[PDB]
Formats: sequence, structure tokens, C-alpha cells
Amino acid sequence: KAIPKDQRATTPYMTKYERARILGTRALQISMNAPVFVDLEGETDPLRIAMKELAEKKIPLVIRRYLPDGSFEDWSVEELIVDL
Amino acid sequence: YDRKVPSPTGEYVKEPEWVLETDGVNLSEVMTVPGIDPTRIYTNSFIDIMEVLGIEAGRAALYKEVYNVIASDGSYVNYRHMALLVDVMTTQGGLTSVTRHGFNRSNTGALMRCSFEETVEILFEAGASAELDDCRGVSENVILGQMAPIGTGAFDVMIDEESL
Amino acid sequence: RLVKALEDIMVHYDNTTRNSLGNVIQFIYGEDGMDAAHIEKQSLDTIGGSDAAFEKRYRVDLLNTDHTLDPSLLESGSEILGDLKLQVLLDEEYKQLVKDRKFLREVFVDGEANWPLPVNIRRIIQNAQQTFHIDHTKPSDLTIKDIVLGVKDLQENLLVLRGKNEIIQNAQRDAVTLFCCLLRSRLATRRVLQEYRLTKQAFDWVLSNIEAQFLRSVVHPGEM
Amino acid sequence: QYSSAPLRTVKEVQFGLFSPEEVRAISVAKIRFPEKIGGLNDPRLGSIDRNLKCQTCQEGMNECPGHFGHIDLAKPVFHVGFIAKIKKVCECVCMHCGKLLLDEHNELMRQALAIKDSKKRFAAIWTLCKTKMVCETDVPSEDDPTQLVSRGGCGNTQPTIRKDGLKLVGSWKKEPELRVLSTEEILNIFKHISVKDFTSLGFNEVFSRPEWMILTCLPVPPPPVRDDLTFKLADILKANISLETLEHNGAPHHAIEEAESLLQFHVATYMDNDIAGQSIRARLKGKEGRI
Amino acid sequence: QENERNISRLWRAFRTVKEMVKDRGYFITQEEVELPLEDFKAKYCDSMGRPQRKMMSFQANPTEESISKFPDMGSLWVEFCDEPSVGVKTMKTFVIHIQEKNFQTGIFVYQNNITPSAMKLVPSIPPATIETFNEAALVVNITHHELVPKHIRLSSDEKRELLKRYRLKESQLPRIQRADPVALYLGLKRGEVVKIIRKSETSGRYASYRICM
Amino acid sequence: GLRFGEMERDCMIAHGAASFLKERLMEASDAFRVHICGICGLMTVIAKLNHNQFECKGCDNKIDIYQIHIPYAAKLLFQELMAMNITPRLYTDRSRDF
Ligand SMILES: [Zn+2]
Ligand SMILES: [Zn+2]
Ligand SMILES: [Zn+2]
Repeated sequence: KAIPKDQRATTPYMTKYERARILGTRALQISMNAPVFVDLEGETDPLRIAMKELAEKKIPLVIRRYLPDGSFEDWSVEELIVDL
Repeated sequence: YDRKVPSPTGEYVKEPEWVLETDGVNLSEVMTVPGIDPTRIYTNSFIDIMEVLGIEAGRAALYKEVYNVIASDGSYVNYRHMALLVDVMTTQGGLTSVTRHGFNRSNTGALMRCSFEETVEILFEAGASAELDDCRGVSENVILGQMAPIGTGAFDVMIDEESL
Repeated sequence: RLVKALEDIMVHYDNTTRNSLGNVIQFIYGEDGMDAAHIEKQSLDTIGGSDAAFEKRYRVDLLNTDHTLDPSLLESGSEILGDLKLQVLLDEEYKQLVKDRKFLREVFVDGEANWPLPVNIRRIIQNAQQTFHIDHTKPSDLTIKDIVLGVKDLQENLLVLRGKNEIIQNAQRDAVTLFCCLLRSRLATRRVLQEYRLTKQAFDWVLSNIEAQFLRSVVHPGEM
Repeated sequence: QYSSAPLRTVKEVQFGLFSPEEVRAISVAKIRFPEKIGGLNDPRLGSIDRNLKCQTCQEGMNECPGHFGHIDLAKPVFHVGFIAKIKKVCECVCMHCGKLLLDEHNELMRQALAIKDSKKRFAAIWTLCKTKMVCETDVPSEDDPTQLVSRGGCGNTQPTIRKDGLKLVGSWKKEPELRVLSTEEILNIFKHISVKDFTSLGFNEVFSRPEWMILTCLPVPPPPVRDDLTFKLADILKANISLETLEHNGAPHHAIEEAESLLQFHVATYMDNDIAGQSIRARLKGKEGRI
Repeated sequence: QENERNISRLWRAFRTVKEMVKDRGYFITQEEVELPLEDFKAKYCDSMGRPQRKMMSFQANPTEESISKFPDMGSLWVEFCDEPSVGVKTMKTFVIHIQEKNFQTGIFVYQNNITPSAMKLVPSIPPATIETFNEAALVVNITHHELVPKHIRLSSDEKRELLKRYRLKESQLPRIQRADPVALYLGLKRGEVVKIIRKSETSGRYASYRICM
Repeated sequence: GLRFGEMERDCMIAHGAASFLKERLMEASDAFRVHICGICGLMTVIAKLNHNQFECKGCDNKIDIYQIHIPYAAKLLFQELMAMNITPRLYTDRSRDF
């Protein structure tokens, strides 16, 4: 049922599951010749590339976190802090 | 038994005490005998504890028992795990057994692994009972070709129209 | 039989542990929101030893030529003697250490001091003491306000829950209670200065590290 | 192809029972002729012959998700799967006015009524009512057993029901009397049970009314499913039709009864092969047993 | 002989009730709670050595502190009876007394048991509820026990906040039976919620909740 | 051995590896595309794709509708349930009318 960009009580940090699903989702696109958003300083491996995009905060994706009751928060891969 | 107790100076010292170990249980009645410390009385029959002292005490005693069984082989297991077990067995106000209780459930869906060569009967009741499948299991979501709302699938991913 | 009974319990984004129906099993996982793989047995010092030992270790009385911080442990050591305003700060800390000891002696009636907790503080310090090549000869450039207020602020940053209401804020203070007891006993002023000998730089590093490791120790929603 | 219909994933599944009304409200054909004909395999249902025609929903034998058929039963028949259920409800409700045999006036009943498990509560209420053999009029209060409390005004005696194959038989008394309980009496008694009463049982006033355990309108599975089933449907049709041809031209009582128990034998065996003689349940025995 | 020690039990039990009533939020002097044996003997016995239960009964009033959260908390009427076995005639007298003098709660402390007849006499004067206890199950205050954490009754107000911030249906909360020794101790009623604060080897304290079934 | 049994699945759940679990347990059955009413969760939608027309008589529906991909073995098992007079409502929403 959505929650305003303010009032999100969920973690500002990205969960290890989100990192894995985003990296896997992005890697799949890269593996199907989908446009890339960074400078492949040699990388030719999709996942390895996707990992580079993440580090460079250039993955235009949004994670919709659901709460047990149905409501939900929306964070952008951009926002999410990546420390694991 | 040796008992670690604070000494008047502050450091823990051992204070051996006499204790009684019985064969047979009757908590409600012995607890009331004069001369004892009704505050420390115990019993490995967590069932009796839960009936005399209540579910919360029943829960603690149940943790202390599961715990002793694992510590008997010297094995160590972080609290949260046994704590979680003991809470599930306790959530409904009473001591709910783990070793398969119901012939149809324990927390599933009329969709997960069709149990019995007569799953039809599990469905028949679900129908007549207006059962509502949450679809959080791995099986029910496999039948549906979707990925379970667990771990890596406990959220949805979407395209972001913000990125410049 | 065990798997079957628990298989559907998961941690949700509200740090709650629930089952397929959405029923609450634990209001916070493990009663501390911590991930088991990030917890280490650590010694809760404040709990053992005589009282004489407790006071000798933690008591800092600026108003007493004897139970003060020797001007050698600290740079501002001689000009802090008799300082009333600071002494009020040092008494908030000591009374807090004394409650902690009482409190702990209730939770572990046994007297046992080593319990698995997140963030190995003793290690973070040993790093600091090697990273900043801290020589145990020269006095420290730490202020009493630096330590007492610093360590007081750190606690407000060790988050497990974020909800802005009163209910969740209390849940949060509870979840971090035992850990903070360990914290305050490791970063007690006399300890920092006379035992660790941290500099204002090493110390500030130790703090932000604990905050990092701590948050890195919280369980992630989605955990089966 | 393409459908403006937004794509999504199933999040929940609400199980329930198909009332005779909805079975009509959603079907396409009325299905008469037990033998393309407007009776079976076309009156709207999924098509064959590589023909796109299939209710304007065109498409083909590979995009077309079979459409459902309709088919009225001369008489109501028990659904094989709920006979055990239908029996127990009868042992809880009065078989005359449809009122639960024990109210909130009985302390042991209050405890049972509190259970939240539609399965365990049903079990508890049943174990308590199958005892009562009279739809009580007055009952002792919470005060003096000297004072009585009134309730559902119907003192009639309750029957001890037993099961004989696909029929339920009851024995009354105040030497007993034995009269088989027709599907029409049960169907009507159920429809006389209150929302509070069947809900206290494991029923849902929206998705699963007791009355629906009794089949009136049977759903005809589209081509993609049924072929043998179509045969079994054919005979169900036959038996249903020969039964109506015993009313339009009147007929003896035992004759209209042999035909009812004939249809009953098919509507039953159609869904489950496990009765007096020798299905969908079966189809699953390799679709439930193969999945 | 017996009587002597038999007196102590009734006395201990008497204590538990004071402690129990006090824990419910009724004004009671920690002083009376600690009424020494020998005084109890004098302050309540007749000249023979036997205890006169009739004399022990008493009324109890909410505390300013208590009515600030639970305004509808009337007063109590604890009651002890000389009749070892209580019959409908004896109970009616009681069920009437509490009702008459308009008491919101009556606790009946019987000795060996009551007539299954009189037992049904209980629910009969709504909303005022009546509660029963067997002295035996009062001779020791279970709440004083090691494994028994602090149970605190929540006001319907604290309850709404609870259900709201965790965003739960009442059914998703951990449960506690109506007949759970502690619920019986606190006088819990179906629907009420208790906050349980327990020590934890993990965190310092951890509060959980259980709603009465 | 060499199988992927209940115990293996439990380990993968513990790892939170859901997409691997989906990839591994799923069968061959063609991902079929069905249409559904948002009111009743049934496969009683008549789709005139070319004409953009969706109808679900019994409900008066043309706007409140969705599309889902499910193994054909599912479409069947469900229709079979409908044949046995049972209603397997499929809903895209988790938060009921509560
Ligand atoms: Zn079609
Ligand atoms: Zn009747
Ligand atoms: Zn519809």
C-alpha cells in the first residue's frame, strides 16, 4: 500500500539477498546483449560487469520491500548502501 | 552442588548447598512444602512447569531441556536456534509438539507436495472450509511456476525512472 | 520433523520473525536482531571480581588527588584535577557502570562473564593500537568529554530498528542493552586512557569501526 | 500474441465451493443432448478442427483455455467427497428446522465454540451434538436450574444417521423408525441453517455454504480436460434425462427413486471411483500422482 | 498438632492474595502483606487455636496510580469461607453480596472445592466477574518464581498502539490461555494483552507479548 | 543418489537461494498464459485480444482483469478442481478485503 520516501523504517543498507538478485538480474540482461552503463575496462563476463555497475552505482533498478501486512517501501539500488 | 554466589566483598565464591533429587513428580504439592525455596524448585517435566507456573516459565524450562540434550555431548549451538524452536512450540499458549502432529498440515497449503495418494481429500476440505493459501511455500510456488517469497525472492525488483 | 515445523519462519523487513500466516514468533530475531554468524563470545568484565577491583578499574574522581587520572595518562591531566563540571560527567558514567554491574548480575545470576555478542571490541582496539603505532609512553590527547560524550553518542547509532514511534524506540533500546553494557565497560574513561592509551585519532577510529561492524552484524530480512 | 491485460503472479489462492448459481453464471453452454451439436463439445466450449471460432475468443487449440459447461440435474445429488461431511452437519443441526443442537447456553459448547481452528472446532461441536437427540425448546440458565431459558422453538426428535453406500438413513424414537434421508430434505435443512450456525462450523458464508456440498448444477469440463470423462458425462446425462422422463409423464415412487440413485451413482463415480460399483479424482491420481 | 502448621498454610495463602491483589493495582500496604504469622494468629483466630476464615475476607480499592490507566477498574471483594466444601446455598449468598454492594470483581477462596452446582452460579452477574481459587494454589505465589518473568497487563490504549506499530491482526500475536496460572493470577480476560519483560542472554531485556485466548 | 530431494531443497532454502529453487524444481510443462477475473479468481475470462475485449459474465467484468503465466499442468489441475465443484481462486493481491 506504499510508503512515502520519508517514513521508511526499513534498512538504508542493501541485504545480501538483494545484492544477489540484482546482480543476477543485471547479469542476465548483460548476457543478452542489453546495453551496458559503464566502461568495461576489460571485463567480458556479465556478472563481473554487473558487479562493476553496482559499485559505480549505475544500476537503474528499484527494490520493492514488502511488509507482512501488505504495505511496502521502495528503495533504489542507487540509494541503498552497499556494505556486506 | 557447588553454587557460584557473590561474596560480601563482591567476587563470586562457591557455596555448596544440599539439594534433593527425586524420582517421580508432583510440582504443585511439593512446591508448597515448608523448608524448601519454592522460588528455585525445578523439574525436567516442562509440562508440569507450564501447568503450575504458566506458559512463559514452561517456555524457559523447555529451552533449558532442549539445551541440556545438546550440551550432553558437549555440543554447542547458538541460543537463537533453540530459542526459535521453543517459541514456535509455545506461540499458541500451550506446548505444541513438533514431531508431526496433524495428518494434514502444521503450516502448509493445499498446494504444497500433494500428501497421501488422496490429496483430493485435502483439497475437498480446503474447499468446504474456504481455506486461504498464502503462497509463501516453495512447492505451491513451483506448481505456480513462480519463485518463492523467501530470501532472494522476499521482494520485487522494478525499473527505476530516476536515473539520469 | 524439525525442518517441517520451522521451514516457513523468516525474518521480515521490520526485523520481526514470522510464519507463513504472518504470525509473530519473535518480535525481533534472537531477541537482538543479530545474525548468528557475526556473534563472538566476549567477556562482560563489569560482572566479575570484587567491588574493590571494580572501583579501581573504572572509578575516576577528578576531585581526589588519589583517584584521578594521572597527568601522564592524559595531556590535560593536571588542568583537570578539581574540575567540577567534568566530574559530573564522570559520575554519570560511573553510576551507569554500577547499574550495569547490578543488571548483569541479575541476567547471569551465575556470574558467567563470557557471552556471544557482536563486534569484538578487544580486537578493534588491538588494531587501533598497531595501526596508529600508539606508543604507551607519551600521554594521550583525548579529552574526558571526548570519551564520555563520544561513547555516549556511539550507542545512539547502533541500530537494529528504525521506526520513529515510542514503541519501536524502546524495542531498539532493549535489543542493544547487553551490547551497550559491554561497550561502556570497554570504553570507560580510565580504561581508554590508562589501559588502551588511545589517542584522539585512534579512539575516533575505534568508534566508527564498532558502528560499522555492528550494522554489518544485523540479520538481513529474507533470512530463512 | 498480446493482451492489454497486466501481467502478474498469484499471491493467494482462495479455496471454496462452487454454488449452483455461479456454475451457471460463468458457464457457456447448457448442455442437453448427451451425444458438433449444441449439446456437447461446441455450444460455446473450446473448439476443435483447427477452428478459431470458440466464442469470439477465437485463437486456437493452443491459446484457448477450455471454457466451462453447464448441466442441470433433475434432482439434487450428494457430492461423493462430502458425504462424510454432509452426515456430520446433519448430526449437529436439527433435522427439521436447521438449528444447532447446542447453543451458547451449554458450557461445554461455549468452550468448543471458542476454538479458532475451523477443523478442530467443527470436530469439537460435532462430538458434543451427536449426543443430543432432541432440538430442545427450554434449557437451564446460568442461574437457578429452577428457571428455564427458551430458544429455537422446535422440539422434534433427532435421528441417528448411518451411512449405507451413497445414501444416509435415519432412525427416530421418543422400537425405532427407519426412513432414508432424501437429498432434498438435506438440501433444504442446510439452506435453513443460519450464517452464524454454519460459520461456527467450518463454513464460509461467501465461499463455502453447506448447501453447496449438495450438487444441483454440475460443471462440465471443457475439451482440454475431457474422451472417457465425456462418456461418464454422457451416462450422467442419460440417467438425468431418463429421470426427468418420469416426472413429465409422472411415474411410481420407487421408479423415480431408482433413477435418482442412478444419477447419484454417476455424478459420484464421475468424480471418485470408490463406491458400490465402478474419474476426476482419478485423473489427479496421475495429475496429483504425477505432480 | 496439624492446626499449628495448618494455620501457616492459610496464612501464607492469605499473603499471596494480598500480593496478588496488590500486583493487580489495588492499594495495599507492603506492611499488611508481610503480616507475621503470630499476629495473623491473634488478629484472626478464636480462643481455641482454630482459624476463623470468615474474618479474613476484605475489600480492596484501585490506586490513584492504577485508575490513571484503567479507569473502569472497580473494587474487589476477596472472600474466604469456613465451609470446606462450598454448596449452591453458600455461593448464592456470595454471588449476591458482591452483586448487591456493587463490586466489579469478587475472588472466592475455597478450601477443598465447590459444588459443581455452585460453580455454575459464577457467571451470573455481568459485567462483574467472579474468580475462584483453591487455597492450596495460593499457599505459594507462583509469580515469585525464577522462571516466571514479569507479566504486565496492557490497557486497551497500550494495546491499540501495540497492534498498530507492529501492524498486526489480533490473531498474529503470541497467545496465553485464559486459565494460564499467570493469567489467573493477574485476572486476565479474553482479549487483553500482557507485556512480558524477560532477561535475555542475547540482548539485555526483551519484551514479548501475549493476548489472552 | 544424484537426486535433489527434500533435504537438498531445505539447504537451498536456508541459503535463501530462491531462483535456483525455482529453476530446479520446475518441470517441462509449457508456461501457459491464462486470463483471470479480479473479483473471482477464476479462469473464466473470455479474451478477444484482437478486439481488446475481455469479459467475465457472472461478474460483469471487462476492466478488472489480469494475466498470469503458469505451468499448463496447473491450468489443468485447477480446471479439474472446478470439475469437482471446487473453486481455486487465484489472486494477484495478498492483502485481502481486510
Ligand atoms: Zn476459446
Ligand atoms: Zn429443531
Ligand atoms: Zn469473475
